[PDB]
Amino acid sequence: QIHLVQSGTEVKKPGSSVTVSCKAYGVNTFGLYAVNWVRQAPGQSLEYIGQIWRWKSSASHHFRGRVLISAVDLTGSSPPISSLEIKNLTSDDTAVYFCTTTSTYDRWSGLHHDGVMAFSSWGQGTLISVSA
Amino acid sequence: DIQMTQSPSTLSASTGDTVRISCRASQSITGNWVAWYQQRPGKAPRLLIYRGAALLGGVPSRFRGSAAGTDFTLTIGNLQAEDFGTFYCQQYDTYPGTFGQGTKVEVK
Amino acid sequence: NLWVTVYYGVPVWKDAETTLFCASDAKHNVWATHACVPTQEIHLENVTEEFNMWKNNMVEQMHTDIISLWDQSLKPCVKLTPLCVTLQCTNVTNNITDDMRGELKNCSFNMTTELRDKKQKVYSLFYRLDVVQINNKEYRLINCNTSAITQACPKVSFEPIPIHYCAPAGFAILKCKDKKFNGTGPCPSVSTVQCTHGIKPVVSTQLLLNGSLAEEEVMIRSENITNNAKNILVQFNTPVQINCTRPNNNTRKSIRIGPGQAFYATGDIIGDIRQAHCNVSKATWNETLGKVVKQLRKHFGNNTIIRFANSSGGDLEVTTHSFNCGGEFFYCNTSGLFNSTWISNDSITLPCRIKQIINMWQRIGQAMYAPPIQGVIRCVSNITGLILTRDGGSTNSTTETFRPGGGDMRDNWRSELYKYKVVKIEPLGVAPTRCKRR
Amino acid sequence: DDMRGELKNCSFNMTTELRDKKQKVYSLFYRLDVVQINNKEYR
Amino acid sequence: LGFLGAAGSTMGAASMTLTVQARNLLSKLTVWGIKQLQARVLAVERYLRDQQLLGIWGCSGKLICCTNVPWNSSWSNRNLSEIWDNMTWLQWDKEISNYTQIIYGLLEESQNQQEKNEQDLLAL
Amino acid sequence: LGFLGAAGSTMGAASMTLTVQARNLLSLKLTVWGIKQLQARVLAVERYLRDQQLLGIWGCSGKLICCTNVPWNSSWSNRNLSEIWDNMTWLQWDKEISNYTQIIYGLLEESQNQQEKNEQDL
Ligand SMILES: *[C@@H]1O[C@H](CO)[C@@H](O[C@@H]2O[C@H](CO)[C@@H](O[C@@H]3O[C@H](CO[C@H]4O[C@H](CO[C@H]5O[C@H](CO)[C@@H](O)[C@H](O)[C@@H]5O[C@H]5O[C@H](CO)[C@@H](O)[C@H](O)[C@@H]5O)[C@@H](O)[C@H](O[C@H]5O[C@H](CO)[C@@H](O)[C@H](O)[C@@H]5O)[C@@H]4O)[C@@H](O)[C@H](O[C@H]4O[C@H](CO)[C@@H](O)[C@H](O)[C@@H]4O[C@H]4O[C@H](CO)[C@@H](O)[C@H](O)[C@@H]4O[C@H]4O[C@H](CO)[C@@H](O)[C@H](O)[C@@H]4O)[C@@H]3O)[C@H](O)[C@H]2NC(C)=O)[C@H](O)[C@H]1NC(C)=O
Ligand SMILES: *[C@@H]1O[C@H](CO)[C@@H](O[C@@H]2O[C@H](CO)[C@@H](O[C@@H]3O[C@H](CO[C@H]4O[C@H](CO)[C@@H](O)[C@H](O)[C@@H]4O)[C@@H](O)[C@H](O[C@H]4O[C@H](CO)[C@@H](O)[C@H](O)[C@@H]4O)[C@@H]3O)[C@H](O)[C@H]2NC(C)=O)[C@H](O)[C@H]1NC(C)=O
Ligand SMILES: *[C@@H]1O[C@H](CO)[C@@H](O[C@@H]2O[C@H](CO)[C@@H](O[C@@H]3O[C@H](CO)[C@@H](O)[C@H](O)[C@@H]3O)[C@H](O)[C@H]2NC(C)=O)[C@H](O)[C@H]1NC(C)=O
Ligand SMILES: *[C@@H]1O[C@H](CO)[C@@H](O[C@@H]2O[C@H](CO)[C@@H](O[C@@H]3O[C@H](CO)[C@@H](O)[C@H](O)[C@@H]3O)[C@H](O)[C@H]2NC(C)=O)[C@H](O)[C@H]1NC(C)=O
Ligand SMILES: *[C@@H]1O[C@H](CO)[C@@H](O[C@@H]2O[C@H](CO)[C@@H](O)[C@H](O)[C@H]2NC(C)=O)[C@H](O)[C@H]1NC(C)=O
Ligand SMILES: *[C@@H]1O[C@H](CO)[C@@H](O[C@@H]2O[C@H](CO)[C@@H](O)[C@H](O)[C@H]2NC(C)=O)[C@H](O)[C@H]1NC(C)=O
Ligand SMILES: *[C@@H]1O[C@H](CO)[C@@H](O[C@@H]2O[C@H](CO)[C@@H](O)[C@H](O)[C@H]2NC(C)=O)[C@H](O)[C@H]1NC(C)=O
Ligand SMILES: *[C@@H]1O[C@H](CO)[C@@H](O[C@@H]2O[C@H](CO)[C@@H](O)[C@H](O)[C@H]2NC(C)=O)[C@H](O)[C@H]1NC(C)=O
Ligand SMILES: *[C@@H]1O[C@H](CO)[C@@H](O[C@@H]2O[C@H](CO)[C@@H](O)[C@H](O)[C@H]2NC(C)=O)[C@H](O)[C@H]1NC(C)=O
Ligand SMILES: *[C@@H]1O[C@H](CO)[C@@H](O[C@@H]2O[C@H](CO)[C@@H](O)[C@H](O)[C@H]2NC(C)=O)[C@H](O)[C@H]1NC(C)=O
Ligand SMILES: *[C@@H]1O[C@H](CO)[C@@H](O[C@@H]2O[C@H](CO)[C@@H](O)[C@H](O)[C@H]2NC(C)=O)[C@H](O)[C@H]1NC(C)=O
Ligand SMILES: *[C@@H]1O[C@H](CO)[C@@H](O[C@@H]2O[C@H](CO)[C@@H](O)[C@H](O)[C@H]2NC(C)=O)[C@H](O)[C@H]1NC(C)=O
Ligand SMILES: *[C@@H]1O[C@H](CO)[C@@H](O[C@@H]2O[C@H](CO)[C@@H](O)[C@H](O)[C@H]2NC(C)=O)[C@H](O)[C@H]1NC(C)=O
Ligand SMILES: *[C@@H]1O[C@H](CO)[C@@H](O)[C@H](O)[C@H]1NC(C)=O
Ligand SMILES: *[C@@H]1O[C@H](CO)[C@@H](O)[C@H](O)[C@H]1NC(C)=O
Ligand SMILES: *[C@@H]1O[C@H](CO)[C@@H](O)[C@H](O)[C@H]1NC(C)=O
Ligand SMILES: *[C@@H]1O[C@H](CO)[C@@H](O)[C@H](O)[C@H]1NC(C)=O
Ligand SMILES: *[C@@H]1O[C@H](CO)[C@@H](O)[C@H](O)[C@H]1NC(C)=O
Ligand SMILES: *[C@@H]1O[C@H](CO)[C@@H](O)[C@H](O)[C@H]1NC(C)=O
Ligand SMILES: *[C@@H]1O[C@H](CO)[C@@H](O)[C@H](O)[C@H]1NC(C)=O
Ligand SMILES: *[C@@H]1O[C@H](CO)[C@@H](O)[C@H](O)[C@H]1NC(C)=O
Ligand SMILES: *[C@@H]1O[C@H](CO)[C@@H](O)[C@H](O)[C@H]1NC(C)=O
Repeated sequence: QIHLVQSGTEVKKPGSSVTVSCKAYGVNTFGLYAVNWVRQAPGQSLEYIGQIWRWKSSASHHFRGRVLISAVDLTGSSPPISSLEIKNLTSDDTAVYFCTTTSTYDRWSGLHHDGVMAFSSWGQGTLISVSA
Repeated sequence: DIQMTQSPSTLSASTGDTVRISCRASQSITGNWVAWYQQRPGKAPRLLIYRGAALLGGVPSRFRGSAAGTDFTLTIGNLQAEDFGTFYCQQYDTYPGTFGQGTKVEVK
Repeated sequence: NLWVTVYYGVPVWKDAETTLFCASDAKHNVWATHACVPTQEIHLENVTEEFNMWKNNMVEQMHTDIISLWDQSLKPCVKLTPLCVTLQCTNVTNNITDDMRGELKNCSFNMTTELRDKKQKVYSLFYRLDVVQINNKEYRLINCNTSAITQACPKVSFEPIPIHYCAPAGFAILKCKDKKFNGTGPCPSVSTVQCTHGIKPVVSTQLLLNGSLAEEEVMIRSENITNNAKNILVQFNTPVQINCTRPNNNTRKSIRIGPGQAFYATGDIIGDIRQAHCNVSKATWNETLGKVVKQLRKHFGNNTIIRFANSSGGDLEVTTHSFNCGGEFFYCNTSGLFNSTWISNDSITLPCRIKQIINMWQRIGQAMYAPPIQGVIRCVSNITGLILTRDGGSTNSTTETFRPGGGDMRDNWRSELYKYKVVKIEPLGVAPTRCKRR
Repeated sequence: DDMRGELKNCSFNMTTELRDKKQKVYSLFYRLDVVQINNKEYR
Repeated sequence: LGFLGAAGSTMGAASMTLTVQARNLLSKLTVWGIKQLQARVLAVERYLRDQQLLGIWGCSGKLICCTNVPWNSSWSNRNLSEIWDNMTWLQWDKEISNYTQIIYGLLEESQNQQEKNEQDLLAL
Repeated sequence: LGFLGAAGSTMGAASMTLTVQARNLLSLKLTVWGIKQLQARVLAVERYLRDQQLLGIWGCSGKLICCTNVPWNSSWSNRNLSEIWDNMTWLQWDKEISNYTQIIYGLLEESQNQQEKNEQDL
């Protein structure tokens, strides 16, 4: 099937940047798919961070100008890679990040509504704990 | 920005009962743009039901979902020992998407 | 204060499939040209479409149509069923030079006549790959113990005619007009048409002959780039011409094997016995390989060494370049073209052999026998593509070897139907409108 | 004791893939599929 | 514009060229004969299966024909500005794709009641 | 009631469910089962277009209950309006007007005729 792996538990100091990678296995092209990045705080609810669709990456209204999402296509000796960089993180960013894909091939599939969509395949999630 | 309210907060049942979880939005979602997810404690989340009343490949037929105006309900009949976890109702009608609040099902 | 209004003729289309018919403008042919109907493009704005060339249904329908058209002209004429006799073949020598002795044989055999209780001792000339010996030495046909040999029909032609698979009313055909399109993904320039352009059903392996060219650069297409079991299609931007010829005369002789049953064999050769050969330009092939490797280095890296070697081994219709010129099937060695190593007035002559028993479409049980062609055969052709593959490495070096391959006829027709899509029109709609009846 | 003369071991000549060659093969038939012609000859 | 030329416009800008798409919906036993015969049969059947549904509701020869059923607020709560000027035809059919059967059912009994109510009008 | 569910009722109770029967009169090789499907489709087209051509020459195209200006003769039936719709059914009414069906079918053709444009054209 479609299997996705992510990075490990990275501990970072406040003031620097961090970069989380996500490798896919099974997808064909990111033009027929869409990669959404959400998070989940411990003991709280989930939160939608950003997404990349039709080679157009965007974020939410609360993380504008803070995060950066990038993705590349297939390579003959490399899996599909989706990266997300966070710069100038605060002391309230300790969370379990995820990496989701959604197939946007069929127009009448019902899984997507004009850019915003659901999550059909989930990853494992990386724990990021920031402290002084 | 539509705020979702899930009911109940924390409930308990036994092996063989039926669990009904309700979700109430802010506006009136007349297009049935809602989804029900399941996440085990410690494991990865899993999408159960998309578009309110449609199942996914690999989901058993004991789960059922219904939509009526604002109220989206989810019925789980023939409860087993592996369905104890957190359930989420999430809309994707308006940008951006917003999840629910969490509903844990214990055993007693 | 709102009511329902029904609209007829809304531009809404779904994804479906249907049956397409031929359409061409107009000695017979193999493909039915006179059975087709005698033969606009509307640009669309503010609409996108996700195309996928590896999940199309037109390729399988075209393959089934070509298979059904190939087995409709071989039926009503003569079959060569009593030909499986004990041949007596010797060598032929008539001012013949080196490297040709051993490829042609002079055979003699008995054969029935129009009378049931009489025989006739006749003779002919056969090739090396057409006869096998059994233990003067006795010989026999190769496709006798596993297939039945029927003659190719002498009143048809194997010339490719461009046809148009055209959809009926109710459906529509969309076409992506991107110049750098790679067959998979969204296309922001989609236009509707009636049907497609002229597609020539050219049957060839490892060399896309008489195909369609690109617009800007050399295109590389592959399904799974991380797998060593998928073919790689190369589309050039310029054509590379190649001149094939056969210096033999190949006179024909008719033998009557029964009542109304004729058999056309090779008679006597008047002249020299030379090799059939294809000349290809050497100066254009180097810049063609350079423009191929300049686009191929983008998928593997700027620090890669690209080796071009020949085929490893297998069937004769896979490792050798098999094509049809002038009604005769040629099998070229083509080992001198793919021989290079790229680090980060002359002409090449390739000799080709001729076979008379052709097994088409990888079938086991249906053979053929092409008749001899009188005169000198000489043709020209373009090279507008390549079918390559790679082997599995030890994922630690930077050397990649590319070998030519083929055999599957779906890859020869997927390079022409990679931009078209079939949709079904639904013209009904329901709208809210503040209006009442009467 | 009830299948004494039911099966028959038959031998016959038959043509091969070569037109000027023959072959001598055998078979096992039933008594309801062959009739005698006046071992013996059967058809 | 041409055939399917207003596919990217709004619902109010594409409701004026409906006659372009309404006229292109009708037009030895070899391999290319049975396919053409099946294509003609499929085109005739696809024309008849839409003409029958147009003739049941009472729109024989009309494209912007009006009905008498009211629009329920549970189907779409949008106004006339966010439909005829923002949404297109490829999204409106997917917006109410779960409510088309009840509309097609309500469009039949109202026409039947209107036809049976006309019989009590000329009997005076 | 369903398809042909009002066959046992009278003419007054079966003339209200015509929309049920008005939607069920219409809906690859050369083997023995490939030609029968094409024959059935052609017969279903033929048995619908022939019935629809008769309503076009009478001026009742697109109407289920259509009535014209043809006067009902007293020699065709000597019953009232209560012994037909409340007592007789559709299977018994067709047997009585079988000898006067072609006369009504010929009188219905000229009606939608004597109602055409005349000189008003000039
Ligand atoms: C078939 O043919 C098809 C042809 O059409 C073909 O499609 C092509 O596929 C290729 C894939 O190989 C595509 O190439 C890629 O394109 C990506 C597109 O990126 C878009 O988005 C970014 C981001 O935009 C945000 O930021 C800018 C700047 O701030 C703003 O201005 C924007 O508004 C936007 O901001 C919004 O979002 C924010 C949140 O992020 C919000 O906060 C904010 O408020 C806003 O809402 C843009 O910058 C891009 O613009 C660039 O491209 C356009 C193209 O026209 C130019 O005009 C423009 O000038 C820019 O150059 C674009 O819009 C690229 O991201 C991607 O780049 C990667 O690869 C290149 C090398 O090729 C690197 O140089 C680059 O750095 C990226 O690599 C990073 O990521 C990989 C993956 O993990 C890493 O491995 C790598 O190491 C590197 O990571 C490093 O850098 C990171 C920072 O970048 C850092 O965090 C890391 O830690 C690490 O250090 C690449 O170019 C190509 O576009 C397609 N063609 C199209 C669509 O036409 C298809 O594949 C073919 N198929 C097959 C099978 O062959
Ligand atoms: C294109 O061609 C390929 C090659 O045949 C097809 O098959 C895919 O091959 C890739 C190879 O990587 C499969 O990717 C999967 O990656 C997982 C992550 O690997 C990391 O983690 C493991 C430890 O879990 C490390 O050992 C490894 O070094 C990496 O660091 C692997 O875990 C997968 O292996 C097994 O995973 C689970 C068990 O955890 C099993 O369920 C799996 O079946 C598998 O046995 C695997 O290597 C990818 O999954 C393959 N695809 C499929 C469908 O199986 C591609 O499919 C083909 N593309 C298309 C579109 O067909
Ligand atoms: C493909 O290229 C080869 C060579 O690369 C061509 O072979 C050449 O053909 C010419 C003409 O047939 C030969 O010239 C002949 O020379 C003899 C002796 O001088 C003369 O008596 C003849 O009248 C003729 O002029 C030439 O020798 C020969 N070269 C070789 C190396 O064999 C071939 O013709 C090319 N084929 C095509 C289709 O272009
Ligand atoms: C690719 O297309 C070219 C262009 O049509 C094909 O070349 C043509 O091949 C045919 C078949 O041999 C030639 O017809 C023959 O011409 C000779 C000339 O003397 C004539 O005597 C024969 O009776 C027959 O008509 C045709 O002339 C030739 N065209 C040109 C311009 O040379 C080529 O065969 C195609 N490639 C493949 C693989 O089919
Ligand atoms: C609204 O309609 C869509 C499709 O028209 C329904 O989606 C399908 O629901 C069935 C019900 O089990 C599934 O089997 C299918 O897989 C779904 N998808 C498709 C593409 O057919 C959806 O359930 C409907 N919503 C309702 C009835 O509330
Ligand atoms: C193939 O062999 C046959 C004989 O088996 C050759 O036919 C003879 O050719 C010589 C040479 O001219 C004649 O003198 C004889 O009269 C021929 N015999 C018969 C029965 O016709 C034939 O020439 C050989 N073919 C070739 C190309 O050498
Ligand atoms: C064609 O038939 C003739 C007989 O009409 C064959 O000639 C016989 O061949 C056998 C095999 O060696 C000899 O034993 C006989 O002596 C030959 N003559 C006769 C009169 O039977 C001949 O071999 C057959 N084949 C060819 C190629 O000619
Ligand atoms: C293939 O054949 C064509 C013509 O059949 C060749 O084109 C001619 O080549 C000669 C010699 O260079 C020129 O003088 C002519 O002007 C060319 N054109 C024509 C129309 O005759 C072509 O060169 C051949 N290619 C190879 C590789 O031999
Ligand atoms: C196709 O061409 C290659 C390369 O020329 C041939 O490989 C060698 O050819 C030389 C001829 O000078 C022979 O001496 C070698 O023995 C060949 N190497 C082998 C057979 O491994 C190749 O033989 C050609 N193909 C055919 C069928 O002749
Ligand atoms: C081989 O390539 C040449 C060069 O493109 C082709 O010649 C052109 O053919 C097109 C039609 O296919 C004409 O419109 C052009 O005028 C021709 N000349 C040029 C300079 O472009 C040639 O047709 C190709 N061979 C085949 C068989 O298609
Ligand atoms: C082969 O089997 C057949 C059938 O069983 C035998 O035919 C019969 O044999 C019995 C035993 O002697 C006789 O009484 C019958 O009269 C025979 N039937 C006929 C029609 O003749 C036959 O005898 C067996 N042959 C051998 C050699 O054992
Ligand atoms: C098969 O063919 C052989 C020929 O070798 C036949 O054997 C001959 O049979 C006849 C008739 O009984 C005898 O006169 C001959 O002496 C036999 N030998 C030869 C060399 O001709 C045999 O009868 C055939 N049939 C079967 C069933 O074997
Ligand atoms: C039935 O007939 C077969 C022939 O088809 C007999 O098989 C032969 O038996 C002899 C005697 O043992 C062997 O020498 C041969 O090698 C066998 N094979 C052939 C092809 O001749 C068989 O013995 C007969 N009897 C039974 C009971 O099967
Ligand atoms: C006939 O040709 C074969 C194949 O080249 C060769 O082995 C044989 O020696 C030749 N015989 C004669 C007599 O020349
Ligand atoms: C037919 O003969 C050829 C040549 O000897 C051989 O390679 C092949 O295996 C044979 N096939 C069968 C089915 O006996
Ligand atoms: C082939 O032979 C014929 C005679 O049968 C001759 O007229 C013709 O010129 C020959 N072709 C050549 C020599 O190319
Ligand atoms: C590889 O070299 C080409 C040469 O033009 C360059 O454009 C390209 O950016 C290089 N690739 C990388 C990853 O730098
Ligand atoms: C490929 O080239 C090698 C080296 O010349 C040669 O030994 C081999 O026979 C060739 N293979 C084919 C199929 O021609
Ligand atoms: C292949 O290339 C090498 C390197 O130039 C050369 O030595 C060899 O002769 C070539 N082989 C052929 C068959 O052209
Ligand atoms: C496409 O959109 C632009 C602006 O969004 C508009 O001006 C144009 O008319 C549209 N095209 C069509 C065919 O309606
Ligand atoms: C609107 O929908 C409601 C709820 O299904 C239903 O009770 C009511 O009859 C509907 N009204 C109309 C006018 O269709
Ligand atoms: C059949 O006759 C009974 C009278 O016994 C009546 O009540 C019933 O409605 C009739 N059935 C139908 C379908 O009219």
